[PDB]
Amino acid sequence: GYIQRSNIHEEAPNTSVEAKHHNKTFYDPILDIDEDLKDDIRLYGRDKPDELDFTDVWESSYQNIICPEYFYHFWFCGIVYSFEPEWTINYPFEKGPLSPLFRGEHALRRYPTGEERCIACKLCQSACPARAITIETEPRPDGSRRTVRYDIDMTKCIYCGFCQEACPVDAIVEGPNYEQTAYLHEDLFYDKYKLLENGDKWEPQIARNIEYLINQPL
Amino acid sequence: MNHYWGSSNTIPASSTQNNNYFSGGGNNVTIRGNEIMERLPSQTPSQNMVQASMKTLRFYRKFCRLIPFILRIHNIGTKFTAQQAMINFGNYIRERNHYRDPGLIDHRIQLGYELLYEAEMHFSQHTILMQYLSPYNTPLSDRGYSYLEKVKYGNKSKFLQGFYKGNKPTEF
Amino acid sequence: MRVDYIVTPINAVVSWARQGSFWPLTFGLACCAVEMMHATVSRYDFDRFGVIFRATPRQADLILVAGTLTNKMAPGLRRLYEQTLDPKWVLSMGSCANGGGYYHYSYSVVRGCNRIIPVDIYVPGCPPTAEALMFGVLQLQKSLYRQINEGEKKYNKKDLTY
Amino acid sequence: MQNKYMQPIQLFIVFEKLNSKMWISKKLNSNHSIALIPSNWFYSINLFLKRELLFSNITLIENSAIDTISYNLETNQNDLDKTNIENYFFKNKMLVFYNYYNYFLKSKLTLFIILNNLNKSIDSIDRIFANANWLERETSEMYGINYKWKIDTRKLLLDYSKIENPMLKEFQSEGTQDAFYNIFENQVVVLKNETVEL
Amino acid sequence: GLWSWTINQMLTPKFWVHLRREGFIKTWTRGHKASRHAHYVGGNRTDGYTKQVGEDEFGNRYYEDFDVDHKNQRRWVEFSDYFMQMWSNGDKVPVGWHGWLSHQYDDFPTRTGNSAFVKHHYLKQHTANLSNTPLNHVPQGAPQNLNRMRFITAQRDRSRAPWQSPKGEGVFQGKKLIVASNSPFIDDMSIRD
Amino acid sequence: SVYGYGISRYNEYKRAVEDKNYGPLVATSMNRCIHCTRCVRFATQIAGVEDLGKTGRGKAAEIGTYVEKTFNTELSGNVVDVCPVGALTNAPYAFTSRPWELKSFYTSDVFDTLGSAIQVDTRGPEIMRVLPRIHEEINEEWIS
Amino acid sequence: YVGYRGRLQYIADALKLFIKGIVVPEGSNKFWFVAIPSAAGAICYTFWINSMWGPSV
Amino acid sequence: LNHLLAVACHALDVGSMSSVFWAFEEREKLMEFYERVCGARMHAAFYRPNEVNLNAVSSFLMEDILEFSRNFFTTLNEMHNVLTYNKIWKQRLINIGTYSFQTCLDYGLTGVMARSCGLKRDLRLSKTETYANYYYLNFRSYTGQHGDCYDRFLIRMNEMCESLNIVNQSINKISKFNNIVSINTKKNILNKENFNRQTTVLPHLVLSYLNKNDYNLKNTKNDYNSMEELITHFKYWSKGLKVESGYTYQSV
Amino acid sequence: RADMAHSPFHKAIHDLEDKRSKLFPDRRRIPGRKAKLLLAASLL
Ligand SMILES: CCCCCCCCCCCCCCCCCC(=O)OC[C@H](COP(=O)([O-])OCC[N+](C)(C)C)OC(=O)CCCCCCCCCCCCCCCCC
Ligand code: SF4
Ligand code: SF4
Ligand code: SF4
Ligand code: SF4
Ligand code: SF4
Repeated sequence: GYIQRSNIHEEAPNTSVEAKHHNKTFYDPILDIDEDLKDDIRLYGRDKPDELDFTDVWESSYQNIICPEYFYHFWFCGIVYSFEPEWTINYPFEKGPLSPLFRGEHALRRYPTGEERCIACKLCQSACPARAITIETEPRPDGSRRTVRYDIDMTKCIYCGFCQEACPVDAIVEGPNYEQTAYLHEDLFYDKYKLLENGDKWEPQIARNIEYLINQPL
Repeated sequence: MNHYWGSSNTIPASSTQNNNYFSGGGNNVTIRGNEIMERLPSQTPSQNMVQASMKTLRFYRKFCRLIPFILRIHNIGTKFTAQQAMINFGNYIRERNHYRDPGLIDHRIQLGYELLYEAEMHFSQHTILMQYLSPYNTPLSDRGYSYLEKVKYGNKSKFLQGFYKGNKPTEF
Repeated sequence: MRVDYIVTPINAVVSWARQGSFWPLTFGLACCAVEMMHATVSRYDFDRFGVIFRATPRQADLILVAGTLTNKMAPGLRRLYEQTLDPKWVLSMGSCANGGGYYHYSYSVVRGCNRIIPVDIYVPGCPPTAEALMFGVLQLQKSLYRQINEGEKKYNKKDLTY
Repeated sequence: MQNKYMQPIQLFIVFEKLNSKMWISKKLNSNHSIALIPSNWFYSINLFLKRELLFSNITLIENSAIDTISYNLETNQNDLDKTNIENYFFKNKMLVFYNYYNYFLKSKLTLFIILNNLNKSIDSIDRIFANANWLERETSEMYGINYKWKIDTRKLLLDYSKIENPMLKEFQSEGTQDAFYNIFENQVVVLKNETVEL
Repeated sequence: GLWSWTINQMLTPKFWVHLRREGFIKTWTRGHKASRHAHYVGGNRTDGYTKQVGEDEFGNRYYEDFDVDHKNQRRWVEFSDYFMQMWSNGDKVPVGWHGWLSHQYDDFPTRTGNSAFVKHHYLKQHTANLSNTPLNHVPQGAPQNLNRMRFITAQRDRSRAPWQSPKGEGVFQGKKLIVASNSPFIDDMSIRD
Repeated sequence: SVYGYGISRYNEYKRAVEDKNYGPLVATSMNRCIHCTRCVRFATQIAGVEDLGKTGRGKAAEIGTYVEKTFNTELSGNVVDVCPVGALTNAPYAFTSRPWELKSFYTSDVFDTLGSAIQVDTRGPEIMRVLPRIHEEINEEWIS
Repeated sequence: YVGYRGRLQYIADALKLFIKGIVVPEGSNKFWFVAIPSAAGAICYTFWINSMWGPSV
Repeated sequence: LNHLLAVACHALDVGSMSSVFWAFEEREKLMEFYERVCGARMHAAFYRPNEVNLNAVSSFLMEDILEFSRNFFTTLNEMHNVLTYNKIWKQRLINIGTYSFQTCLDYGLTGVMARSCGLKRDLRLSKTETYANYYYLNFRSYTGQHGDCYDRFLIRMNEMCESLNIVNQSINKISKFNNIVSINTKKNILNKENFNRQTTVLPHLVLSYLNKNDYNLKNTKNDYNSMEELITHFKYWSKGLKVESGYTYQSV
Repeated sequence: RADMAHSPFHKAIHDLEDKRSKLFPDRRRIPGRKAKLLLAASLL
């Protein structure tokens, strides 16, 4: 590609018993019997061998009359594979394994003082591949820049996490919650009240996960 | 003829006979064929406007021949008669009269044949394909109509009618 | 008044049965279909809650829209909904079905399957994990169990409904 | 570079009446050659490719078209020379490209054709390569390309009862119609659309 | 719900220990609070029952057993509300217990002492899914909102505020109608000196 | 982004500057100033007012008026367009919008009988800001 | 979960199948459409007479 | 993942009902492996043009991947012994959909189908077309000699096995095997508090060895304590990166 | 070489005879044995 290669042939490793990395029992005479079967012409095309034999006669008679497919597979599947313990996770009473990186329901966070982290920078709005975030901003009477509107269409969202990566104050996050099934299409129109209460309810778990994620680079 | 319109692509009259004895026959013009269409080759290029006009006339003739079958199978015969549907599609073609590029006309004829085949094989929905057969300035025949704006804006010009009725919502 | 003495108990037996055997239609579009098929296999067994898939709409009780709906498919979805036997319920799974989704601004996609057929419940993710799909199906089962007697009738002086 | 490469120059040796314009780039694979081909020789060139030795073991990998009527350099406008292939994207109504792979020579070959007629007419090669049927159908429906001598001209991916070329630059990604259910007709209809904007 | 503890599961030392300590109603209902497996009631072992790792603000109990046949069944919760089969769903698990039960981390909430979770003054309590209830999420302009007009009017007035026309009887000077100005700002140059 | 090294190595305290009040049209964030003198030169040579300057020395020098004085003048907002950084910003146009979510139209002004060539930036049905254009026969580069 | 530990699944399935409301499409023979299932049920509810449980039982 | 789903669904179509339950359980573990690096089970959006989330990859993840490989051998053998030698399976798949290299070229067939028609075409093993460490590993590729459904099925199973082998080779390439031994008695000196005591896999040893300068800068400066990095973050997430004009074609 | 014998990339190189015996079959299938046995037994 971008380098030179004087010798393209990769030579096999040293086969001497004196060598340090000699691997005995790599080749098994019982198992490795490919020399017996490699000369068969049936493995190379539609052609037939020069001479058929009574071994083939016996094999065909066994296959056609005994019909082993009804006892080989039946036993070997049914009994043995039924002996194995089950794999089911009892969903109402157990949960499947997640990670702190799991992308679930969106939430808006606060500082430990109770102040909003979001400063209406609109980076999350432009980061959204689905155009699901709409933001409008006015100066709050105390002077700080805050959103007068921050809403996300959860029926447009693809749950990709580009917005939580774009946020420079960790204001918008995707929480661990996934049980957000709704009965109305209007219940999935998330406004600032919904995201704020989601953040105020899920703050401990989100804080723990974000703490671990922050400590990972450190 | 190895084509969907071939003279041998007719549905047999009976299970043991293509037609009555002593002869053969079948209908392939006013109804669909026996086998499905598997390929639709390109129209032979037209070197001048005469060939393009002939192609348009022949496509319109095929469409007119297929109208009653489409109306029956799509249950749209009460909205308009066969002649009304032909006249509406002729209005469409007349609105496409100003064309003067033969290659563009060949492309349009290919598309028209494709849409006609879609209509005659239940590929499209009747409420969707009726957009080509609907009248331009007349109500449909399967329902009543309102003539309120005819009475109030009787002798008023088109501008006044479009001024009294706005072009945008008024709440916002 | 006296008819309720028979109707009110029997109602439960009618609901329980249809809550115990809730057969959805075998129909999957795009990749919420793959997620749903994951939700059907042994890790999350719908067969635990008596949910088994039937291939024809005449034997189906729940229509599960689980993928993108294009303008080419809307009449087919409408026909499939109309051809299911009553009573029936509709579950909308994933963003492409709940709304436009990742293709909301496209020229050939229906902006939500509820523009064509009524929807009973929406599952938001893209894709919603098998956890969330099972949650939504269980919620729908409980709702349709309770849906036969929601207290619509008034009680007279004998504590009897109408 | 660091591999054996040779231009596909025999193609223009056999077709003695054609100009030769070829490019190689480090943005492509080191065995990928791009050439410019006139439209009125495309069918004969594909006929030669399909059967000539050291070309016969070839397959058609991809086909598509570029709407260059709105192609503009956005940065570094002063770093363009007369040898840049993008220099052929100006003033040209349409472009069509085909990509093949040759197993004997282990090479990628891309051919570019400039369409400068308003009807966008070009001969089809689906009678030579069986790939070109669906590929050319999709290209024709997306970009309005008029393919002549084609096996099948029907629409491939677009909706029934509609005529449009959504991949042209003039087309807005939201289209012009929306599909709704109509209670008064108990079936789905299409209406002029009003859409949200971000 | 008969035989929450089967006969084979009974006669086990675990069952008698649980009955002696916890009682009958608590022991019997453990088969109804969780319905994982017949042999799993009270824990997979037989010498004793699994100690609960914790409890809940709504009464749910959380256990972790390391002797389960499959790795995924290590941790589970028994709910305080078990009225019917197919009654308790997965949205009833609170925040820290959600992460513990989904194996995100190995920390779990504690009532008292050194906690691994923040306890701020603005935190709200976990609520279950409130859809299909009178307390669902309503957009500010949706028809379900009784105060939808205040939101609609403000959005309209952001870019086009209508002029308030005079109403009722007014004062006339010829043909001009006299009203007081609506400016909240002060014309200080007419009062200054 | 285009010409710099792309990463930093400065790891000390930066200087901090207290903000000044110039009036309801110009907002000041003087930590962002790069001492480019564009505002001083615009005020002296274009606006004709002599209220701006550079006081101090070295890194601690500051741009602006020495005393608490408003930047009251016509063509005042133009100085914002001159300043390359967010040191001086359009105070009415504070925090409301971002450049990428605006559509622009070319038109002419009617507030004064000079038909100033202007650019109107809108977001949906709301007009968000007005900027000057280049004509060289009307308003040069500037608007009132 | 239908009953306790799934002890009534068949009962629930049978009751739901009773509850479901059948519709006969147009273009089909209604008499035959309803009569073939009746004949099939009558035939299938006869197999139990061709059974043997011990000698001459 | 893909070959598991394909084989299971093909068996389900043919009539083997149970095999789909197994491949879906064994592809749940790979979905968990996705979820542990990006937080999603299907749509990762993981690969980036010039950025790699190095912190998302830990040594504890590779050991679980090796465990999965060891058990995937057994699950693949379980699927093997109900399909491969089954008479019904052979009579359903053998000599079905047979084609040669000429059709395989006319219809642009690549991948498993092209290896079944007999053609040796693998982009990973091509000298001029390889990508992402594939050219410097050692694995096998399989071609059929009949061009039918049976060949495709066998090729897919063998490709799954070879994928296991490639994963093992990569983990070995990011592993630290040799240790420090005592000068006398040739006895190993294992660390007590170092992270390398927990496991032999260090997924950052090659990167830190060669690109030490870039490793240091990335681990010290972010958009919270550097002006250049904050400007880069803002431009990247507001307008995106700028790409110089040109045409490219890239295949995988 | 990781795909050929005696490769230094391989790790399990020392005496693993017991594990190799336990994990893998120790007898070779011989054609006709089952056929002849089953046919003769069925006839008898
Ligand atoms: C006709 C198609 C080809 C038939 C091939 C031979 C079929 C042999 C029988 C297979 C089973 C289906 C037949 C039974 C159901 C339909 C009855 C029928 O054909 O009626 C036609 C006859 C005549 O059909 P018709 O009334 O529609 O015809 C009107 C007259 N012409 C022909 C001019 C239009 O029906 C009647 O006379 C009225 C309905 C009587 C139905 C009585 C039986 C109902 C089913 C009871 C259960 C089955 C019997 C008991 C169980 C079995 C024995 C243990
Ligand atoms: S990305 Fe973060 S800081 Fe920016 S507008 Fe959004 S929530 Fe606010
Ligand atoms: S997760 Fe992705 S699609 Fe969803 S709101 Fe955030 S950026 Fe948009
Ligand atoms: S909502 Fe998303 S994940 Fe679901 S089917 Fe649609 S595209 Fe696939
Ligand atoms: S334009 Fe800005 S950086 Fe330049 S001198 Fe003025 S306040 Fe400073
Ligand atoms: S946007 Fe400009 S003036 Fe504002 S802080 Fe960033 S780089 Fe400086």
